[PDB]
Amino acid sequence: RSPLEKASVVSKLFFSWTRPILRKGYRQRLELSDIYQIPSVDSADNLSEKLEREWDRELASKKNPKLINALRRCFFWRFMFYGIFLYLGEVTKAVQPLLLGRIIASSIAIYLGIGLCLLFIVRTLLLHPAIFGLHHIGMQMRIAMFSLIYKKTLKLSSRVLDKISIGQLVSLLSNNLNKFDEGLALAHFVWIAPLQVALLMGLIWELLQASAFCGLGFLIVLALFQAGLGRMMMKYRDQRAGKISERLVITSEMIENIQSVKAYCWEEAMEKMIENLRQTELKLTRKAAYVRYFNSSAFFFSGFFVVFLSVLPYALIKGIILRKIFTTISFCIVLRMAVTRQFPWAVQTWYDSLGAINKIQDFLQKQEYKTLEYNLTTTEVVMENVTAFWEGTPVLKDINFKIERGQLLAVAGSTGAGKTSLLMVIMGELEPSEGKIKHSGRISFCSQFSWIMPGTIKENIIFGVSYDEYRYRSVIKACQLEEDISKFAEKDNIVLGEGGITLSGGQRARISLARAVYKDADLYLLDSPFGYLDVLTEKEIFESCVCKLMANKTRILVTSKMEHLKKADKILILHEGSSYFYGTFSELQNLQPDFSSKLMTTWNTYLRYITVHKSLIFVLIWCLVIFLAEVAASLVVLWLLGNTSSYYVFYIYVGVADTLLAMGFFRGLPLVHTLITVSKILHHKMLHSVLQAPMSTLNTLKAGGILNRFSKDIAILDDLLPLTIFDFIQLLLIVIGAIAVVAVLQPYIFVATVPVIVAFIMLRAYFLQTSQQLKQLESEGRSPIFTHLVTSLKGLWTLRAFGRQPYFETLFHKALNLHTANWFLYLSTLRWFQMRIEMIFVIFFIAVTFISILTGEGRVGIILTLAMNIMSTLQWAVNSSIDVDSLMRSVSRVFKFIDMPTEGGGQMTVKDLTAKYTEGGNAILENISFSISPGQRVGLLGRTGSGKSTLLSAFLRLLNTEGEIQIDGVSWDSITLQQWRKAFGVIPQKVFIFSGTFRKNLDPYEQWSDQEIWKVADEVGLRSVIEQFPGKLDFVLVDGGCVLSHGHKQLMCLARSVLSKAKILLLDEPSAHLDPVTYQIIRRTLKQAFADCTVILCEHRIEAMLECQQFLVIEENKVRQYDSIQKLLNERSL
Amino acid sequence: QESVKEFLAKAKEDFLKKWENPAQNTAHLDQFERIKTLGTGSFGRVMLVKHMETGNHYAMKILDKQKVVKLKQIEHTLNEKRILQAVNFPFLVKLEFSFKDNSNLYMVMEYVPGGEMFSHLRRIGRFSEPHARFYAAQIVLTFEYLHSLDLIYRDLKPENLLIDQQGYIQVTDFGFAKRVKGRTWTLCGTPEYLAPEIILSKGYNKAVDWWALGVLIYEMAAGYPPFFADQPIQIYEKIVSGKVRFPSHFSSDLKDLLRNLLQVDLTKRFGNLKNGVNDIKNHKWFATTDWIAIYQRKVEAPFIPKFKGPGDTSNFDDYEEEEGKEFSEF
Ligand SMILES: Nc1ncnc2c1ncn2[C@@H]1O[C@H](COP(=O)(O)OP(=O)(O)NP(=O)(O)O)[C@@H](O)[C@H]1O
Ligand SMILES: [Mg+2]
Ligand SMILES: [Mg+2]
Repeated sequence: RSPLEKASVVSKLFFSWTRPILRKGYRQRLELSDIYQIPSVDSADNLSEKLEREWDRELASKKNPKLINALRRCFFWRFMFYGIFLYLGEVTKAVQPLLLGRIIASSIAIYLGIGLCLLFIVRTLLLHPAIFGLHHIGMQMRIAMFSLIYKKTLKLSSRVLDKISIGQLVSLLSNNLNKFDEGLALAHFVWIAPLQVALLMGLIWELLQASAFCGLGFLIVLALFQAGLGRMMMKYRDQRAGKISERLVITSEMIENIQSVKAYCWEEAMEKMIENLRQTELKLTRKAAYVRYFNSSAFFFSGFFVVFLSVLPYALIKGIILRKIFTTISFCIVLRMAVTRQFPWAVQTWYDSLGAINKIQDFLQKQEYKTLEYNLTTTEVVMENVTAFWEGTPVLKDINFKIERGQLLAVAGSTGAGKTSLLMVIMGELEPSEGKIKHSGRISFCSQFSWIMPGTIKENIIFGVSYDEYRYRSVIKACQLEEDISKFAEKDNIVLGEGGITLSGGQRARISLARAVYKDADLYLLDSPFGYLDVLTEKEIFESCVCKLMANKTRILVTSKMEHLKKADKILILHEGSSYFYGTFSELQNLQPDFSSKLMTTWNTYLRYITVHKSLIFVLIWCLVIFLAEVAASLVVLWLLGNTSSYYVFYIYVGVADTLLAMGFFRGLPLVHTLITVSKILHHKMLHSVLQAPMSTLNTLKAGGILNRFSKDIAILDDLLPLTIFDFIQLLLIVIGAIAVVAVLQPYIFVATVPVIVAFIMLRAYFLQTSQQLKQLESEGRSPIFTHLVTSLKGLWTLRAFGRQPYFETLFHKALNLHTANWFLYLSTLRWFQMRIEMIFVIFFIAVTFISILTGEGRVGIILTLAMNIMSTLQWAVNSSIDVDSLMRSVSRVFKFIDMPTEGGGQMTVKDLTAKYTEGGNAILENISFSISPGQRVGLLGRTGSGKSTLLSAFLRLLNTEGEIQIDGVSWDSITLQQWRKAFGVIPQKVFIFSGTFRKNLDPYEQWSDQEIWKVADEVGLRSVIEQFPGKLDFVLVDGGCVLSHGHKQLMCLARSVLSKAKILLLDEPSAHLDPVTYQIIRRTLKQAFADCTVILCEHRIEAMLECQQFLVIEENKVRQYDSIQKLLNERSL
Repeated sequence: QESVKEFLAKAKEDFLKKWENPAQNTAHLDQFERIKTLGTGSFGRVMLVKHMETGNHYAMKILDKQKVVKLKQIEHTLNEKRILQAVNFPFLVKLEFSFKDNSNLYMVMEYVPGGEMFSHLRRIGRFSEPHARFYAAQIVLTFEYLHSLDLIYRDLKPENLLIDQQGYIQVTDFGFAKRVKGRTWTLCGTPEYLAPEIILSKGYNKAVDWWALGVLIYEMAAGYPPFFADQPIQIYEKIVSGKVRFPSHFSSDLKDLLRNLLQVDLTKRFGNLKNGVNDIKNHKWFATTDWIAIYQRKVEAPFIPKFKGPGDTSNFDDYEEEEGKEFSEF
């Protein structure tokens, strides 16, 4: 199926089979169906069975279960086969400069140039085809490990299942989701680097004989310096993490409570608090970035020292021919590449891989759930003196029962305090230490909190079984599912989404009942099934399925209804962990009659990004100016000298382009500092904008869709982006300077370099489209794995009790294959692009080398010296450019966020009121008109329970509403919303208290005197409540003010409203959240202090609002009116 | 070792003499009864009878002379008679007397009142792991003894295993047993347990029965044949594929043991590389087993079928009743 299986050897070597996808995608949008079929070797089942067989052979062979010892005999030979070619492809690069050192002899030189070309041609084909194979091997290990971990996730016992955290598994799984696959190209350098440096040191000894350790020791100490700076960076990052946490919690708090801040008009307050929190964050980030810049610039600077120190001692004693400089420079840069970056990367990769493998090994040895010796045959299910602990505390007090084949017992008592534990013990989920519970083994459970697997209702009720027409029809009709099906969208195959949110609680109960009744079993332990249905619905279900069909076979229901126990063939009442009463129906009913009665990437995004700060353009033009000045100086000195030992020594400066074009410490720092300031400015502006968006627009944005732009985009903008763009600019600057230097020294190079740049741009633009499309497809193809994992972790109990694990295993394998197709295809196309870029560099090198040799001693030496070693910097620059293009999406999204437009006497009058949730939805009010009496309460009656929050929100103009409002003789248009909203006071159902001291939590503006605040608090009756707080008022209300009670929070909100001296108090749900003592105290306080406010109490109960003078009736699309109870109770409510 | 090797050598020496002097026509069809037909079988019939002179019940086999010639099955029964007259082990049905008549041939064998183990497996569905191990130990022991006798069973399916009063397995139906020294060639048996070597129509080695044991273990521990298909031709393709899908409730040790007993590679097949049976007998899945007690029947059986007297036929199925140069040594 996959085109890899049908491909020529040349195509497999040149990656020619990836052409058609690039051909199609660049011109049209990809469809997910266009992804190639996975190779049959990469199927999840094929790798899972192999690794599982090796792992269980390891388990049954020795008493030292090393998982790596099982991975070895699987993958070691292919690993080594690819490593050998990697070693050869590194050795050819290391030994190439020996040919250059002989080329400088000038006839014979043409053959040497051809040989120099041959080495590059061979290296182009000996490196990438092995790197791709290593990546393939990594993908295989990742797939097999994921499949094994999932296959073991359905075997743990509940004894260890509940102990682990939910997030542990997802953190472990996602920790190495991409690290393992790309963490193999650097794996072999744990033994290629030492042999490389040994060969190189020997060869340079064969040219110096006196000075070899001098440069190697310098490289070593530089390497330890670079490694040691990492701990300094890590300490600052760890310090910054907690501060990011404490800032993000407050940001999330205000994101959740946006409407409360909008009503209170607290935007500038939180602006100030957020900036104050972020200042120290910026300080720490700047320090860490400075450390990172120093570490990065050290490698770029050391390129000159590492050769100067090596050359100096031999230079002083003997004179040196120019050959032994142009050769040692190349050997030295190769050694620096080989010992400064590759080896520590390999060590880090090995350490991380070993850690992850040991973690997986530890996980695969947890306590395992054991299936009961079941499915054979059994008489009446009998339990004799079963005693076990729900965790020492025996949840079962030597219970005993025996239900004949067909009888329907009914356990009763407190929920989950012995009924659920007994049901789990019977199901075998909990092992009983004492007693022997015998059962037929076919048990179909139905948990109180039913779980609905993603898919159609038919899929959630079939459970991988046939759709028997009579059985399914009877199940639908009896369990009240026939009417639901008739009301369903497709009415037979309504494809529900994940989570079951589209279904109601009664729908979930019906689904659970259908699932329980579908399976034919000798025991149907339907536990608390009727706990979410109507009384008439419960009676219909009992007369239809529970006591009509499910009573034919053995069934043990658990209900607290008195009528339900009447039809039971046996009764076992348990309470406080002990069986208070047990026996037959009549025997237990007459055992105690008294007790029985008691029981019952565009250029626009770029230029906008730079133009946010004028200092950025200044520093960039400064850096460019110093660059062109220094390249001009180097070019003029080269021309002067090429057309006393120090005269020849100065060539070492121009020979290594790294140091000659290195970004000075006086130039790199302003760039990073300005980028950090730009990120701060952008974050502040986006926070300012998001706090003024219209509510209707905010409703279109999901709550979780805004916090991510704060928690992830800002971190990317601060940490990853600055270093990435700095590295890209430095690398591009080095490349352009070096190529200009080469071109000037020989003016015929330019005609060859121009097509090279043209082809570079063309190829990059061609590859970018497919790369980004595949990246997005892979990213969107990864959610189902975690969604299914969470769903299975929630449904584990029902899944195991039913006994349908292979269905879930096959589903997970299908999802894994679906993601693997995208990942493998993207990896292949990336390797194709890398190889093509290597080939174009190779042909450019051919051209420059031949034109140089065909046409002095310094000329050719310098040209070839830069020519051979530009390649690493060029490849690095291209990769950095692709990475910055990948990172630009965060800036694009933040800029999408920033450009969001803003929203725009006691007697009051309202008219022509029209409101809706969105722009053009259902009219909440249809020209509703009312007049506000001065200081007289107007109860909110009429359409109680139909939803009055919309009217309350529109009273403050916090929704998509239009009309005319005349409060105190002033229209709603002339008065500014900031000024108008302050006059009106509201009492939301949920009280928002800022996480901080009482003075800050109650006075965010802090514009009131402390003595006045204390006097107001004493007058509000909260002085006694505040007296129990730590200190006097500095007790920080951490965790969103969870210390205070709901009544205390309501009292604090009322006191805050009184402090603002609002002209109105639209109290809503007074007694709904208040305790009887709290409600009485609140009512007394409102009567005493808030008597002069035109309050409007909102409550569903008519009696609660009957105390108000006026009674503003409500009705669908028409606000009725009955100012007197003499007609309100007779017409409005009757 | 030591005692086991000496016992095997003594058994081989004794069996050589028995194979040297087989008997014939030890009884006539005049001292038996026709109480019930225990079962027909492949192409014959078996009826439960009692000794007229003694009173002890003995099973009697019946085979049609015309059917043997028509089916080209003459040497197999001749060799099976000698094998039964020469085999001597606790786990094999003991034959008492043989009869030869001008109409049909008869032979007297000891009766096991426990019935077929296939019915028990089908009614119960599947066994627990220790229960399956208890039978696997006996099967491995009798296969050890039979291989030490330079013979091949080649036909091991559940309905050919019986249970006695003490609860141990007695192995019957030696009709397909052949004493082969070297590579065999004859194709026969049951499609379910047809080993990959026999399916390819090649010289079967002594490891052909190892695949039968590895399939019987899976069938006893799961409840369905590990290799199943609609048609024998399709079943042949499935067996040639050699891919097995283990259930979820299988333990790791059994998952390891079954893989070696069912590997397609003849060289790496368990019980054939170097040890013969010593690898299997020392495996972790068999660690908790008293083989010395198993040989002496000193361990209580985890299952005792309900015996209701010598004449009881409750466990056995009830289905109606019944009313020259080729053979010269019967
Ligand atoms: N010694 C015995 N005691 C009790 N039942 C027996 C005995 N020998 C046979 N039977 C039963 O009689 C039935 C038929 O006899 P059997 O030995 O199986 O002939 P068969 O044709 O060669 N068997 P097969 O080829 O596998 O189909 C068997 O299914 C046994 O259950
Ligand atoms: Mg038969
Ligand atoms: Mg038989």
